[PDB]
Amino acid sequence: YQPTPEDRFTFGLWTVGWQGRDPFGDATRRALDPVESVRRLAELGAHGVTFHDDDLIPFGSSDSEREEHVKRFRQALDDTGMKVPMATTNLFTHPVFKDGGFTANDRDVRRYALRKTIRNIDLAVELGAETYVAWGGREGAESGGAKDVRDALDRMKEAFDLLGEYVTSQGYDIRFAIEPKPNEPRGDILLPTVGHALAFIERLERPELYGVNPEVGHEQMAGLNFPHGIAQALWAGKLFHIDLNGQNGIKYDQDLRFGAGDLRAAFWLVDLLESAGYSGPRHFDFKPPRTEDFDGVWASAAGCMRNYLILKERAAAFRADPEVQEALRASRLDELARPTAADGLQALLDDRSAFEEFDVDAAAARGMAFERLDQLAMDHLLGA
Amino acid sequence: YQPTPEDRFTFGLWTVGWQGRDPFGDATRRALDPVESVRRLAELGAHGVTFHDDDLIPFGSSDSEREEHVKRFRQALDDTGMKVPMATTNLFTHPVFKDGGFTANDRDVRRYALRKTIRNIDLAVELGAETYVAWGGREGAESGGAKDVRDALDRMKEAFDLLGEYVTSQGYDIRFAIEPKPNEPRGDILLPTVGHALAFIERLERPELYGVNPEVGHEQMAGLNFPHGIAQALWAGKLFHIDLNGQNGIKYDQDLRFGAGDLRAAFWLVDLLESAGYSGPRHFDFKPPRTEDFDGVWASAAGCMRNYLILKERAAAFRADPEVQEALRASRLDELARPTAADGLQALLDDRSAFEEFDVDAAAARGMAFERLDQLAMDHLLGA
Amino acid sequence: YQPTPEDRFTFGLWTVGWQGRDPFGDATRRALDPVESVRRLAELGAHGVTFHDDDLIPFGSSDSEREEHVKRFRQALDDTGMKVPMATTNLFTHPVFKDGGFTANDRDVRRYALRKTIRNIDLAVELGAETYVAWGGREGAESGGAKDVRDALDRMKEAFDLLGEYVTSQGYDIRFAIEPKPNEPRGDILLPTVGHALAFIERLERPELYGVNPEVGHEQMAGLNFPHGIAQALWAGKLFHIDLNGQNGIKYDQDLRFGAGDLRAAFWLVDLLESAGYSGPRHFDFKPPRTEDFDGVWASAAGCMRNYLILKERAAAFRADPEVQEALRASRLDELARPTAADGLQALLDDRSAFEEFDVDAAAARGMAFERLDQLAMDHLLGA
Amino acid sequence: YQPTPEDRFTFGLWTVGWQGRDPFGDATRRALDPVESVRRLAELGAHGVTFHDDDLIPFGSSDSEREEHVKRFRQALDDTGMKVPMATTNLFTHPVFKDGGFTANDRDVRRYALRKTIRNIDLAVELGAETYVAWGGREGAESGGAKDVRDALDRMKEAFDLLGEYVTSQGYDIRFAIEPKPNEPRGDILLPTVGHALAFIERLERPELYGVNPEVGHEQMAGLNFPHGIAQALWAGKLFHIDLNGQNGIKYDQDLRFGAGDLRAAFWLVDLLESAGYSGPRHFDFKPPRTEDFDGVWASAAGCMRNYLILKERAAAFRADPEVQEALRASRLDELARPTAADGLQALLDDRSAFEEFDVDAAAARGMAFERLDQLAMDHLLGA
Ligand SMILES: [Mg+2]
Ligand SMILES: [Mg+2]
Ligand SMILES: [Mg+2]
Ligand SMILES: [Mg+2]
Ligand SMILES: [Mg+2]
Ligand SMILES: [Mg+2]
Ligand SMILES: [Mg+2]
Ligand SMILES: [Mg+2]
Repeated sequence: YQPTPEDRFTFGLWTVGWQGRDPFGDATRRALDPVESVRRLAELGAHGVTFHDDDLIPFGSSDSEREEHVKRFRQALDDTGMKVPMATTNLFTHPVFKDGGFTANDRDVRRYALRKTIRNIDLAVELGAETYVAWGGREGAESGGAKDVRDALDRMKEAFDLLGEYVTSQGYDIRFAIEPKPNEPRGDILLPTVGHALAFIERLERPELYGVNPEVGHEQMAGLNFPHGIAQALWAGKLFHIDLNGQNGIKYDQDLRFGAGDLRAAFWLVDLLESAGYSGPRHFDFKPPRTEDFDGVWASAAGCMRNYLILKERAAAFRADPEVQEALRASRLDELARPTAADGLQALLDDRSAFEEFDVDAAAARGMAFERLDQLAMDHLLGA
Repeated sequence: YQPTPEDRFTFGLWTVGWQGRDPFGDATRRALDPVESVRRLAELGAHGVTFHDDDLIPFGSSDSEREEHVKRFRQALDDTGMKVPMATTNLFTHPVFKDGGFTANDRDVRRYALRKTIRNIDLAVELGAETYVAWGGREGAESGGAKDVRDALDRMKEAFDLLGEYVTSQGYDIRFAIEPKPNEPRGDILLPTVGHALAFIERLERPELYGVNPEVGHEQMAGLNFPHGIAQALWAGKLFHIDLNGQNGIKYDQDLRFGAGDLRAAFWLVDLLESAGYSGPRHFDFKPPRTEDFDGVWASAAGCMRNYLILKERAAAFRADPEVQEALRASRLDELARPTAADGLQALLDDRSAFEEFDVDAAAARGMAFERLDQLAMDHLLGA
Repeated sequence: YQPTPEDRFTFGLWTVGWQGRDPFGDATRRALDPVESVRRLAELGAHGVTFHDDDLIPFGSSDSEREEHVKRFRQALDDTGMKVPMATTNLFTHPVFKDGGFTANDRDVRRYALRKTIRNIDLAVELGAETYVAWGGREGAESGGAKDVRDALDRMKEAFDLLGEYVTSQGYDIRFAIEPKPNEPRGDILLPTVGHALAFIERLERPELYGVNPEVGHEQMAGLNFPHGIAQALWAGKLFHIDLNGQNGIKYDQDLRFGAGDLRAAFWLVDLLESAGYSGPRHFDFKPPRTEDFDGVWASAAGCMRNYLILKERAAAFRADPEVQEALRASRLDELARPTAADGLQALLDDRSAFEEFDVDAAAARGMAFERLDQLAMDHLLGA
Repeated sequence: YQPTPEDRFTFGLWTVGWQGRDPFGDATRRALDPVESVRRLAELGAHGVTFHDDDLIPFGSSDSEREEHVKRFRQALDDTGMKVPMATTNLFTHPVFKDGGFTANDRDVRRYALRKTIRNIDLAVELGAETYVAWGGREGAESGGAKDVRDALDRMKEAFDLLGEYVTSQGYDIRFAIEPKPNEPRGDILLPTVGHALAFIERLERPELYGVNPEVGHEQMAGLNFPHGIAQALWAGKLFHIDLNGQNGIKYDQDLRFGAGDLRAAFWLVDLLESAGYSGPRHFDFKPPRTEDFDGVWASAAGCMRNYLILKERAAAFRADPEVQEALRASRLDELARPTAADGLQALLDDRSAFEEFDVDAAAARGMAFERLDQLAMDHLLGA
């Protein structure tokens, strides 16, 4: 299970670089130089890295220091072969963003968030990023009267339309991916799930420029089925990008390494991505626990890729098993793929076997044989 | 706080008629005649009632018994003035629906579910229903291999498109409202939240025929903010109908009476509905607890309407308070309503006060004054 | 992975016998004769079965029919070699128990619940049961004013003390195990977790007669760590019995087969039970999904035992691995087992290396190496 | 609703002093001088304040600076009349505590945590604290193999027994209160709920020295009923202290001001505390949201006390209402207070009206009238 750069594993600089500061604790690790992270991840078999603007260029850098950080970073990419498929904006750390960026109540803050983003898109294009991710981590509210959500949605649509106007203006070959999260650090966050983001995209001026970037642990913080959410995103044609990690149920955002958390969900996830032919990056947005030193940081990042590779092998064996293939026919997964009424509405209305002559009790008596199928999936996951 | 039929309070027959059977217990109350429920609700000040097909016509009724139940029901509506604004299909009780209706793996079951629905739409139109609700309570899965969600979404789209073809075919003035629920009785249910339903509607052939019917307790079973969800539905123009009840957090579907459960959320809900000018029915989908006898049934249903009326008074006082109106300006809710960049993209890029000359520290230092605003909302809710 | 009756797998009659009635659906399967369940489970490799009183003797049976059901049941046990290690009372199905049994507000109901229980203890002893389980499924409330919890706890203590007086009176060699559940079918249930039950036992007159019977899915309905709960029960000496199943997070009680649900938690559970030397029954309290016919019922029950056996093999390999044994020393699990201050309070106060001369920064810099250890546990679970 | 110091409202220095640093954001407010907080809280009507050791004496202070901070603090208490009823130890911020304090795997860290605590008890006694709170925020694990929970419980018992030996040794009139929390910042925390803490106390050498300090939002992070938990703590005699705040369901620890969050639960809480005659401090452990400036800080702290006072008035009116008093008799709350079988076991066994002659159907037919009672509680909460 050794990663190849064909496996397209990518990491956020903020992931292996997380210093371990949490709500009740100070940093446990020194800061990482972006250059060293690129080198270490390259040796581990990663394909690329991603960044917030403020991960790369310390907030408040003059043009001189900005260009110096960029050229050092770019040198590290040349020396390792690492790519930068995705970039994003930090619109949540600085106190100015305490009521949001695109949907702050203060108009001048909203303008500034648009400008800060625009400046990083230019940089993202220069480094070759294909996807620009937007996570509105501060767009929301702790109390009900603080945010008119219809107005806030007007301002959110407005920001994304202006960004699409810009990329169109500049001839940029780059697409946007909205990343949902239901809560934290705001008490409730706007566009809380994959569904809410998908719905919203359909109201934008140029919907084809916009997809979603779902995260395992985020949909799981609302107790939702992450493979189900991904399947609805693929069915709609909007899965531009994906963030992999683990999460143990409904609680604070854990950002465990991938495959930790809900293991059977990771299995069904990999199975879906592999079978659907998803070809984008396998991006890990995770936090090595603050118990770890740097050796634990790199072990945890290695574990992300290893667990994807093991599950991929297990899902491929599960779908290849002839006994599984017969189990699927036994549960009528083949019939689910067939049109309900390709013959049409009128034929349906005149088909007496569809109602008048339908033997409802015989139909109800057929078992679905789902428990045998699931044990085979278990047997395959465990290698039994 | 006495209900007027202008208040448009409506009840499901299955609500006050719930016999008290639960996963671990037998019925505590005898069955109610639909006629008696119409009479009792009319005396309480209700505007109308709603029904599943099987609430009204016992499953498996000949045409003779069917027409007899309908004419008795219709007589009760004539005698009381009660209306029937909404109707829906039972596609979840009978064992034949154990793997779903529109998305059962078995094709013959899917055909039968379409036919059973079509027969009830005709009836719904005859009784004057304006909205037809679809709750796919059995569309889902307990295990991962049992349902290909992309295929299932193909079958769901197919069913809803055929239904829209039918109403179009017949010149029916009726619209569909999809009711989301994240789980129970399936381990996970397809279209689990308002967002997932909104997204899906945009893929249908005739999206303008389809809206959502959100339920308080359903979005709250995923820990989501129900007023936030409703606001996104209004912003999209899709709030055709709404189901009111209470729920205490993430657990089984409680169906408590309205205003029980999360009280502050009910307040912010009423405030939104009243201020947005929502004009549809205020529908209660609730279950009088099985501890109650029939006198408790009617007290609980009365409590539904009373609590809506109290909160409506409190929200109206909150928005009318000049001190609240000044608090809202202090938190810049007025600025949230103003366009971020009505001047346009190019003006934004050349506006040096939006980035180069923006005093980020001064902006960050302004408090939002949200806690004063929320205490005024509290003071108003409590009548202090 | 074939079960031996030394593996002590036991099943509730109500488990494989569940007819599939749920809050929104009718039965999908016919009723099972207790005799046939004993035969079928014996062929599958089960060691024994358990029962509620009403599983075995239909509610309201004359003494004549009661003794006839008992003798038929007893004949089935003689013919198969099956044992009955545990029995319990149904104090939740009948409408009379709608406000609870031991803590009903009505005094006459509380008396009747005590008598119904006492009658089943006599029967349990005759059939050789060693543990009598109490699940107060209806002890609780949907609203706050309905139950004074201090009074209710007085009545609960009173019931359990009287039951202990009885078994003492009769010279019965049998112990009680309290089964916690946080909710459903009551909105909140009294003694909601393992901790609440453990605390309560310490207030009973004869605490040594009383332990806990935790259930996987129950502690998981509050989002708690089930292995952590079991370890606190073992540490206190109170793990008399245990109920195994699966559950996918915080939602209605799923009763999935064991190993479904949170798989990594099942692994850590088995590891704890095997290493601690737990010698009681491995009892499955589960529900074959109502999608299944009887062949699926027996496949699901087989899956319960298979998954226990696979995990047991994997946990045994994990603890036997020398590389794991060195990883555990690297994370200082050996030091956690050593007394903090066997030298005593005064030595601690005068030990300058414990405060005055303690190098806090050197200590903080040691990584815990937990992520390497967890990946080895993963590698072992998956058989990589 | 103006607070009197007889109302015994107390605040943690870390509460109004929280700078607004969260997992994804930097501080929004400057640090507060403990002296200014004492002055500002005194003007607001607070009775006292509480502290961690590191709130008062910056970590790593020489004896000279330590005594200087203490004397400045003590001067502020003399000038305002403020008391210090409770103190506690910071065993979670410093990186050395990243695997816990009392249950760190490293033995030298455990010794150091005991010594750091002991030093603050001496200080707590000098300032007149009556309760010493222990919150084991870092005692736990993110992965299963990292902590043997039985060993960890041995080390936890050991630490608390040594602390009790110390206070006994020194003749100190002070008692310990254990504060449970189910998660965050560890993935799971040991002693996760009130029940788990109560159970554990019963294993300590001197249980009478130890009670619990429950927090609203903590029990609510496991979806549990906080008034139910408090009632079990009062029934056991262990409610030494209490922490008040608000929390919106199962998610990260919000620390909203009291009365925000689950409002009806705050009502039932106040009702319980007032009726049970709880005489300890009403302590607010809350965080003014980081959206606020200092004026919002003080408004939020004022809101804590106001909302307690409003609810207290409403609960007192609810219990004083003759119509409520008759409703309680109608739901048989009076019978719940009466012994089930004061007549004894043998009388119970020979009482034919308790089983043989019991009319089970008549009993089951009595409604509980809980919904009328709850609407009166609602009517009273809202002032209708
Ligand atoms: Mg995250
Ligand atoms: Mg992310
Ligand atoms: Mg419902
Ligand atoms: Mg509904
Ligand atoms: Mg269960
Ligand atoms: Mg059980
Ligand atoms: Mg807290
Ligand atoms: Mg606290």
